[PDB]
Order: sequence, then structure tokens, then C-alpha cells
Amino acid sequence: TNTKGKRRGTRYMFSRPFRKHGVVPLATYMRIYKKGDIVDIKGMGTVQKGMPHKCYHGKTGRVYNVTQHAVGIVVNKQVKGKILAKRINVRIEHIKHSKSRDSFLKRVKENDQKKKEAKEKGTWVQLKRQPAPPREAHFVRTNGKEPELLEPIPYEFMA
Amino acid sequence: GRRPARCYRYCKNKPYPKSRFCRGVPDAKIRIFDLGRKKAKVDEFPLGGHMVSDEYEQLSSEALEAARICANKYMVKSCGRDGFHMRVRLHPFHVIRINKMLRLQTGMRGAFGKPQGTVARVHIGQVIMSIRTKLQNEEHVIEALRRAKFKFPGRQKIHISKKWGFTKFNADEFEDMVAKKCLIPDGCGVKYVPSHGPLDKWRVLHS
Amino acid sequence: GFVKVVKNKAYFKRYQVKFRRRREGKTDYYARKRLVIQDKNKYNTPKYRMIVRVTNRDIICQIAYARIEGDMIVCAAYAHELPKYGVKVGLTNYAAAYCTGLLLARRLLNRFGMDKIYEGQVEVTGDEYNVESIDGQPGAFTCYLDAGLARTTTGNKVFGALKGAVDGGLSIPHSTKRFPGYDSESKEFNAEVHRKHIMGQNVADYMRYLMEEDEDAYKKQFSQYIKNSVTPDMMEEMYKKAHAAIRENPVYEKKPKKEVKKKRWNRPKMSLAQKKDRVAQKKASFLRAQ
RNA sequence: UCCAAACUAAUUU
RNA sequence: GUCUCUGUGGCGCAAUCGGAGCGCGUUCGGCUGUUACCGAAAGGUUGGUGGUUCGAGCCCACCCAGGGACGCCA
RNA sequence: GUCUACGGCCAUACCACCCUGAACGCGCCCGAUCUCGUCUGAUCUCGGAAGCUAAGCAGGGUCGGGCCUGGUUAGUACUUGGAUGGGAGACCGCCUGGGAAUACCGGGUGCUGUAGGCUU
RNA sequence: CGGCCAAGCGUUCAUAGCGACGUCGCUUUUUGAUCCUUCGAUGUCGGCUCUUCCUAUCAUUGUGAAGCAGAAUUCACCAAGC
RNA sequence: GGAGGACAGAAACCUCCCGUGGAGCAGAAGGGCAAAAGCUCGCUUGAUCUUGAUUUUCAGUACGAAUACAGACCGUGAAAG
RNA sequence: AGUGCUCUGAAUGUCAAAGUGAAGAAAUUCAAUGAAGCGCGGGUAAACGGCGGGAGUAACUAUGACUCUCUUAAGGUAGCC
RNA sequence: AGCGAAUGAUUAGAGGUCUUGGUCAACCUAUUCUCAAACUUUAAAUGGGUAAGAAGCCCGGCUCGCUGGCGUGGAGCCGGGCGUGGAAUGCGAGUGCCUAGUGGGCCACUUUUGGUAAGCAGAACUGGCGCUGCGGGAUGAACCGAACGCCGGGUUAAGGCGCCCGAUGCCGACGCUCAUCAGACCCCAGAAAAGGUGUUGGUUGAUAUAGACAGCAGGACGGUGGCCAUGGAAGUCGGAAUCCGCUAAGGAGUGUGUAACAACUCACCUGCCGAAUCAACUAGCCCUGAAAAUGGAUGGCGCUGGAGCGUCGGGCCCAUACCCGG
Ligand SMILES: [K+]
Ligand SMILES: [Mg+2]
Ligand SMILES: [Mg+2]
Ligand SMILES: [Mg+2]
Ligand SMILES: [Mg+2]
Ligand SMILES: [Mg+2]
Ligand SMILES: [Mg+2]
Ligand SMILES: [Mg+2]
Ligand SMILES: [Mg+2]
Ligand SMILES: [Mg+2]
Ligand SMILES: [Mg+2]
Ligand SMILES: [Mg+2]
Ligand SMILES: [Mg+2]
Ligand SMILES: [Mg+2]
Ligand SMILES: [Mg+2]
Ligand SMILES: [Mg+2]
Repeated sequence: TNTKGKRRGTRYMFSRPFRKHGVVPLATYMRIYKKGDIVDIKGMGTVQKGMPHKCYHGKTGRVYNVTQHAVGIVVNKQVKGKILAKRINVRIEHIKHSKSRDSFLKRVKENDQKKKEAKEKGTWVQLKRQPAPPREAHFVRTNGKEPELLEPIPYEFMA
Repeated sequence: GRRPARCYRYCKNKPYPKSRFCRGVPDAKIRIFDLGRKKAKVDEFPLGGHMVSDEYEQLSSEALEAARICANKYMVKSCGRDGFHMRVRLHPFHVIRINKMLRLQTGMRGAFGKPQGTVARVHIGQVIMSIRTKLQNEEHVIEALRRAKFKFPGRQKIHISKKWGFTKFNADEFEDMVAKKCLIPDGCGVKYVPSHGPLDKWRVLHS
Repeated sequence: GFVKVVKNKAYFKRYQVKFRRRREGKTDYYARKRLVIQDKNKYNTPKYRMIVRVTNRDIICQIAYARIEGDMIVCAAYAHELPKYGVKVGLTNYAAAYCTGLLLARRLLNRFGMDKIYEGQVEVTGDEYNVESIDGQPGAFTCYLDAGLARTTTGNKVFGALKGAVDGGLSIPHSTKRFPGYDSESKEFNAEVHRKHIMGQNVADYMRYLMEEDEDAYKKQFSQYIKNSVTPDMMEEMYKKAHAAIRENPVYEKKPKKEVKKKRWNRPKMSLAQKKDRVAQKKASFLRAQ
């Protein structure tokens, strides 16, 4: 039976990358976390206060509370039969803004830019992105050359 | 006595080398890995014949030095005391274990065993043994490696390499690279001298 | 050789450099981490710090707040611009530290327009003073001191620029323990010893000392005061005339210059083509020499 | 009334 | 298998109290006609190998050479 | 063209060695009455301005070492799914999709924000 | 209980008879290992008696080999009739 | 580690140079750490008084331990803290 | 020596209830005083039971009368196997 | 994957030369062989999380005792305006109460731990058996196909189609193989190393009408026997040898087992014989290797121009599955 220790098996998870030891870069301290934005929870090893438990390393939740040094994140956790939402307090060394949301905020700012300018050209522009259609018909020039013949090579034995 | 060798033939356990953890292994039976005139240069002992395993298995250290011996005294007897250099290219690093039994605790209670010997885990295509000789002894290196096969459990193939000696450069291009100083013979092997670096090593190469 | 080289190839494959501004020896990232960083619930509020740096011939004083892009300087006041106000010389002593901190404050408060609201301590006592905010007005500009890598012992000139900035009207949390008039064995602050360091009286005494004992080292220690004719007995008023000239007109106006060409004063990088024929004619002229 | 044991095989009167 | 335990001068064996010894023997003077007694000197990888430590023969981990003790329903 | 102060990303920026550095600056530098420290004014602190780019620093250089980035390695190794595939086995082919790492061979050698200089 | 390889032994001579260092198997009369069956019970060692089966042959019939002169002996083959 | 310096040597102390952590941080191992989390000085008692929330084990109960706050009183520092 | 059993009871240490003394408004509390027993001291094995190791040594060898030693309450005697 | 990258483990030469090593090591530098569950610069496949709107977006204002240079910053509140519903595919969803039985499991593919192994012990992932019949595997909890109301018709799956036994009673296609223990279909119910001038393929190399190969043989071996030695030299050998025939090409011996001048004509041939041949590999089937006890098991009978093995075609046979119908 394994131990129920708080850092059991975090030999590589909470370690540091190679030649990225030492002083934390200072711009991880001057991000701004509003309430209700999506953060990625990772967890450094250089800072021991306020680190999340290992079951949250690599999860993603939204911010509900903001303190002097920390944050309150609502994270889904799949315990055995059901997913329940956990409220965890993490110092802000261990998190970062998630770019999974920001492509969606890139196109909501792109769609309102094109709905009040759609009508006067009679344009019904496409907004729903579609899942990669099959390739259309086209022509392929040989340019006078002929295609190179390929044939399998004989076997030989080295290693 | 040791167990019969079909007990420890297939690579079933994860590699268990001797370390801080597995203490007190017996020493391996094979201790000498190179043999013949070891101090022979690279310049004119050009043929290299290999022994390649066809199976994924593990070979005991008793059997590595049984084929060390039986291929030595054939090469001694027919290519002279110094007309060859053989090299065993497997080290017995994996440690096999034994569960000794029969006032201890009987049965499979406490079954993790004690270290008993060492084997070398070998793969498909992996070279077991190499011999370098004169070019006119191709008949005898094929015979000495054929007589070392009968000492090993699985299946092996005998193969004459395309490289020069124990080097990694093809024998078709070896003399041209020595001539144009792309290679430099130091000892048994050869140094590759690339076209980058500080230019004083170019100057001493072309003194 | 005989010894193992420590700086081999495997030494450099595993070497992590420190930060660019650490290995220049300019920034303490331990202190900066506690100084430029705002509480996360005071979200986009700035956190201003007064940056006092003393070179060998100048005193830089500037207020900055931190951004992800780099620090943003809001106001900066130098000490080599004090001869415009009438201090020709001694431009790095304790007195010009006060004048630079005073100039930095008054240049900031009219930049914001609060200059007549917060006047500061006009008559220099040298005693403890704190600007307190007035209800119904804008608050006092609250700022913190970044001494840097300086050893902050009692009498250090960075507290002179602090004392000038408090008297200029800024709100800087400080104590009087590191002003020059503090007495460590009594834990007592004088405010008259400290007042004379603002007026340059420690220098004025040493000028009168070298006049009456050496007179040849006097021309050596104070060769530029003699050229600008700065008598010891005219000096305390020479800063009083200077401080009022600061409060008269703290605005920094600057002159542009245009008539410059594109003269390379250094040397550009050699191209790849110039590099690999240079070796080709080194290899040629080596074989041609044998 | 303190303790106090032993003594060449090497021979010639 | 597991747990304790011993190892020290030629011999039996101390100190287990982190800061090298008894008895006997062996040399060597004496006494004696000549071989107990009297006097004095010498002698120790303190099993081995690493640890810990201000510091180890004393405390730790292992190896060895020895011992001892713990098991029974067929 | 370039520096200073404060930075951001933290080697394309580091290390060794050589060469050049106008003007500003930055430095080395000169001194110990005051402030403040020392076994020692060397460091630290303070007061200066005779000297100097020697060194730091900057720019350049090196068939340089590292580092960053491409090629090869290689559709290789491995791998998801599949078969009443093969083989005594160990293991191995094929189908269906994914897809690396050295050695080896090239290229590169800091970008940049805020404030303030200098360069005719 | 057998096989393969062949350093050696066999005055000479690897292999008549052998066979180190290796390595590949078979068998279920051993014992370990396991715990599938039986605890509303399968009488539990040996000897005695009696039958049948196996061959991995001790002898006998027919053979081959030898370091088989004869004699005795050893090694193999077909073979479990007796 | 190197090179030097009366006695002084394989080890005493002195000095310069190299030194990306190869040391140390009470202990097991793992992670972290260099104008530091190390070593040395100065001042101290935040090892104190409180009420909730959260995490970890998990039934998502308790203990234990731990993390963010908030209210007091305090220490230290020029100050940010 | 152990475990018992037994004798002795000296100033004996420990030691209950009652009794005595003091403190207190009282319940109560404290102190003094101390029976047997235990502890201390003898005796007792035809009581229960118990009754060692290690070295060296005779002039062929081998043995070991003798010698030295750690050691315990004694170290197994006459016998017998 | 890596180790000419740190930490460990480790093989060999080479180049340097300082010295408390005695030319040797040690040492250093550049290489080189082989490793790692409790090492790693690097680094997949499969995987884990979040997102893909009206609970949004854009406008104005208001509140605050929090924050504060500032009309700041933050949260809240109130109006007003915007539907192309902002990937695919499928689907009705939400929520409460009460509650039984269970808490001995076992098996299989892949990953995996202990063990020589086990129809052994212990995990992961999914499916199954337990709870479940049916067709197929002769027989079988678990394999393969497919899951079940009571029937008719049709058609399939896995598997089959000599006879048992439904279906090849095809003028089926091309080969391989002879076994005096043949072989014969997932799981699965029997074999290995090593061999075979057994046959059939293949790979590489070599010789050949300036005539090989195999067999008869025609001048068809000698001063030099040297050197090695009178334990083996004017035939032939357990130690280092090693030129020459006065030739058309020739021994200091493979060859008549040898202290012997013992003694016979191989070797190398140009005419005879006159056309192809030799060797080493390799892998198909078959054989040797291959021995246990009641008499016996491709299921049986049997089968050899196949009813065996390999690659294939057309038909055909039937499940409770699929389809149409009651
Ligand atoms: K019994
Ligand atoms: Mg500081
Ligand atoms: Mg002793
Ligand atoms: Mg009993
Ligand atoms: Mg100085
Ligand atoms: Mg310079
Ligand atoms: Mg210069
Ligand atoms: Mg380079
Ligand atoms: Mg012999
Ligand atoms: Mg079981
Ligand atoms: Mg019965
Ligand atoms: Mg019966
Ligand atoms: Mg037989
Ligand atoms: Mg007796
Ligand atoms: Mg059941
Ligand atoms: Mg299937």
C-alpha cells in the first residue's frame, strides 16, 4: 500500500526544467487576475508556500477570489464516480493565464466587427468555422517531365 | 551448482544491475574482453567479422567466456599467437536471482531471491563477438565464430562487415580518408578530424 | 598537463547564466521582488518607487512604476542640471543630493498639478517631517525608496535625496535613523547636525580647515571651487538661493538637435562570405610559405 | 616456632 | 531465515564510563655454588570496512570468523 | 551611430583570447575634516577632480568552445486499433493511423520598453 | 535419464571407451512449489498373496563395434518372448 | 583544486587565482536553494490572541498536518515588506 | 545465591481502620502516633531444585599427571552407561 | 534514445608528462566497447484538463465604509442596444424520496510484479463468464460468430462441404511432399539444440574446347638430404621451415604411419577419353534426434493424380443473427 503523503511521486512534476533553476522571472508576479478568468494550474518547486496538490497540476479552472498573493480557483476534479468542483487557494507563482480562451475572445471581437458591416454589401459572411472539407478537384501539371519510377530496394544485412 | 540455463534464458525481468541496491552479487565469470594482440594498429589488419544474435534473449557470463576461450584457441592455432584481435562486446550487467529453499519460512512466503549470477541481455541484430585479422584469414574467422555458436543458447548469424577493422568507416573509403587526413590513426582505432575547429589544428595536421 | 580542467565542455553544457542585469551587478532581484510588486487585489494600481542612484559624478533620481514591458519612468531629475539653478560645483555631495530630491518632487507635483496643494516643508529644519493628505484635495503622491545596492548606513546620500523629496512634498515612509544627525550610542536625533549637511556645512568647514593648515592641498582638494570662486562663507546661502529657484521653476524643458549624419563610430559584423574566404587565404598563405 | 624446593648421561686418583 | 553476542599485548581477559589494562609470560640486571623472591624495561593495523561526530576501542551500516537462542499437527 | 539610469524576456546575451573605442557618459583615479565603517579609508561610507582608457564596460574578430536553430539520422526506433497472421517458442511480418533521439552536416551569436544624453 | 560442441584422457591418437568449459531436451518412481477436488470420512507405511503392463536390456535369440588373437569383458542395434 | 609563504611535514595558519553549487541546509530519500533557503553578526519572541473558509486522507466524516484570508497585539527593517 | 518454609523483632523503613492533636464558620484538611504483612537478619537440600568454559605442557609421535586462567550458589563426587 | 551530456556502472589501446609509484604504473587530454526499476540533456504513440457565447457582446449612468497622485483601480447596481443561436455528429432533459440484494469472484487479449515454472501468487486496461441460451471449436463456465417473445419464407456470420454428417457428384487452378513413429486448422491439449550427396527452390563464388569434373593412366619426381638435426632425412616428421630441377610444369611434403638406400610413379601436364562442372551457403517439405506404464485415438472410419501442406477461384450448406410477413 502506498503512502498518503502530500508530495508522493512528484519527483519530476514539481522539479524545475533544465537550466531554468533559480530566481523566478519577475513578470510572473505582475500578471492581473480578474474574477472569472481561466487559469492553467502548474506548480513550481522554487516556491513552497501555496502550492496546489498534485492532483491539480495540469488542470484548468476559473478565478473566484483574489488576495494579496494568491487566488481562488474553481477546478473540476474527477473522483471515482462523479466530478465535483473544488475551490483551491494557490499563490500566483504556480498559475498562468490560459490561452485556450483567448482564441475565442479573438473571434468574438472579430464577429462583432463584422456584423454591423455585413448588411450594406449584401454580405452573408461565414461565421461558423467548418471542419476541414474534402479537397476539391484540381489539375496537376507534369511540365513535360515524366514521374520518377520507384521500386523497392533489395535487402541487405548490416545490423 | 548453478541452475540449468533454460531457467534464465528469456528477458523476463526489468534490468537489475548491481548498484547501491543489489549488493553482494558474485563476480562475473568473464573478466577479459579483448584478446589477441590488442596493441595492433588499424593500418593493415583490416577484416572484421561479427557474430550477430538472431534472438532476443540473455546469455550467461559463463557462456560468454566459454566462447571467448573456444574461439581464442582456434584462432591461435590457425592464425598464430598474434595474427588476430578478438573483442567480446557484451558485459554481464543484468543480475539474475535465486530463491533458495530447503529453519526458514517455507513456501513462496518471502519469495524475493538472492543474487546468483550475471547475464548479458542481448537484442536482435546486436553484435556479440568481433574478430579483426589479416584480409587473407576470412576462412578462419568464419570458422572460429562458427565454433563459438555451439556455446550459446539461441540462434546467431556470422557476418563479415563492410567497415575497416573495429572502426565505423567503410573499408571502401578508408584509405582515401587516411590519405586526405580526414582520419588519423592513433591506436587500435582512428580519429575523425572534421573541417571545423580552430585553424591551428589544421596547421599542425599540414605541417 | 597534470590537473583536471574544471571548465571543460561538460562544464558549459550545464552552466546556467544568472540574469542579464544580475551578472552585470546592477540589480538585486531579491529586493526588487519585494519592491515593484503590487498586491493582486490592488489590481492595476501602480506601485511607484523613487530610484536614487549615485555615480561618481552625478546623482540620478527618478520615480518608476513597474510594467511587464519594463519600468515606466514618470519623472526624472538629474544633478548635472543643477547649474541651471545656481549650484555650479559639488554636484555629488550631500547638499546636491537634497537639491536633486527636491527638484524631483517639485517637477512631479506640477506635472500632476498638485504643486500648490502640497507645498512641503519650505524652511529647512532638518527635522522629521511628513506630508499628510488634505481632505477634499488629491492625495499626496506616495512613493518608496529604492536605494539599490548601496550600503544604507547613517549618513548615506540616498537619504539626502529622500529628505529633499519629503520636503518637496512627496509622501515617502521613512525614519530619521539614517539621517546624518542621528546618534547611535544615544539613539537620539539632533536635526541641527543634519540641517548643516543639507546646507553644505561639512564641506565649508573642511575648506576653512585646508586654508588654515595646508593651503597647498586646499588647491588640490577644491581646485574647481576656486575656479568658480565659491567661498566657504557664501555657501549656506548659495543653496538657499538654489532651493527657491527650484520651487520657482521645476519644469524640465529640453533642446533637440538634428544636424547629425549616419557616421559609423564602430565596426559592423563581417558577413559569412568575408569570413570563409579569410580562412581560405590563411590556408593558402600557409601552404605558400612552405 | 615467618617463609627455605632442586642438584652431570658426558665416566679414568 | 531472524535476533542477540564475542573479536583488544604471546595467553586468558579489562574498561563499554564518546575526551589502551590486569594476571601470567617474555627479555634484562640482581640474590644464589647453580637453576622462588626482589628490580626494571619492552610489547598492541585495539577483526575488517565506511559512515556519524568537537572526538571513537566504546555509536551507527556492512563483510568475515565464531557462538547462542527461537520450530512441529501430521 | 551609440551610451547612461531603471527594466522585460533570461547564453543567439555565457566562457577564453586578440583588436579598436570620436563626443558624452560610465569608470579607474585623488584624499580622509565631516558622516560611517574597518586588523587595514583595501572593501563600505564621505570629500573631491590632477591623471588615464591600462582594466572594467561597449563594438568587432576566432575554419574557437558552448548555446539557439535547420538538415541528416528516418518513415528508422517505438506505438493506437485489427486478424482463426506466421513461428514449438522467443519473437516477427502485414493492415489501420500516429511518429522520435544521438553521432554526422549547415546557419546564427542578443532582441527590446520607459526616461535622459551624445553624435554637426 | 539422454543429446550437441570438442579442450583434454586414452604410451601414439578428440570421438574404441571417454568428455572439461558451455549449452539443448525428455521423464513423473523423488522432493520441493501450488491449493484445483474430497472434512454429513476415498481406511494412512511395509511385508505376505496374485495378475498384468512399461522399456530406459541384467540374462537369453539374432546382429554391428573395439585399445575384439583365444578366453573373459566393454559399447551399440532389433527386441519385453521368457 | 592549483600556486606560493620561518619552524610547518600527508594534514596548523597566511595570501592570490580557478570554482553552477560538485558543499551546506538537525535527521530518511526526493524536490528546492548562491548579493540565497547556506555561513557569520545585530535586534528580537509571529512557537502568542481570535472567528470562519479551503486543501490533503476521504464517505468527499474526524484526527493529524497544511494553505489562503480577515481582526487584534507585536518583532524587525531606512523602507517595500 | 533463586523460589519456598522457618526463627528473630532491635533504635527497625514502609504500613489500614479507629483513636490523638492542630487549622477552619463547618463539611473538610494537615500532622503526630504507628498492628500483622512486606522489607531487613539468621537457619534449612531424605524442601523444590541445581551441580562450567578456555589455553599451554613429558627429549619420536600421540596423549597430558602438572601449569595458567576467565568464571559461578557449588562446578557432577562414589558409582554406572 | 543517450552516455566523444551530469550522476552511477564499465572495456581497450593512444598521446602527453608534472611526481611521496617503483622503464612501469598513477596522473592528464583526445578517442573507444557495453549499461541503468530506485540515472538523464532529449523524447513520442496512447492519454488527462479547459474552451468553442445571450450567464454573451457593445453602450451610457449609479453605489462603495474597499483601493487611491487622479475623473484611479476593483466589485456591485440600473437602463439602453445588438440573433448569422457563432465546429461535426447523435440525443428529450432535470430533480427528489424510499429502497432490496451484494461487499468469497474467476477468465482472456495487451502492459506488468514475485517466482525455474505452474491450470501459481499479485496489479493495470477493456471485454467476458458468474446471470446466458443458440451456431461453430468432436467433447468444454470463459475461444470464434452472434445474444433469445411463438411461427413461415428468404439470406448470412464463424465454420465447413469423401462417408458418419446438411454441403464440391467443380472434367476447379499452380506447386510441394513418401514417412518400416507421415501429416491434417484460433484458444488446444505435445517437443528443442544439432544433423541429412532425401528432395525442391535460392544466394554467392569458382573452373571450363590456350579443354575442366570424375575415373583409367602416358615422360609423371630429383644434386638440396638443406635449414629442423644421430627420440624425426641421399621416400614420407609431435619444434621456428621454405630456394633451384641442366624445366614441356614440379617436392627441403598431403601422399606406401616412417632410428630404416624401406619403395611404389600421386602432385602437373600435352595428346586420349571430349561437355559443362565444382564448392560454400541458405530455407521449404520429409526424415534422424524422439523413451512409460489397461488397448486407443487428426473425433472415427479411413485418406497418398489427395480426404496431406501452401497459395487461390466459382458454387454450395445452416444460427434463435439480418430481412419481409403473421
Ligand atoms: K506430537
Ligand atoms: Mg536589501
Ligand atoms: Mg586473544
Ligand atoms: Mg499432538
Ligand atoms: Mg579609497
Ligand atoms: Mg576601457
Ligand atoms: Mg583598450
Ligand atoms: Mg562554434
Ligand atoms: Mg592426446
Ligand atoms: Mg487461488
Ligand atoms: Mg467409506
Ligand atoms: Mg473403498
Ligand atoms: Mg529398446
Ligand atoms: Mg562420571
Ligand atoms: Mg454466485
Ligand atoms: Mg476478435
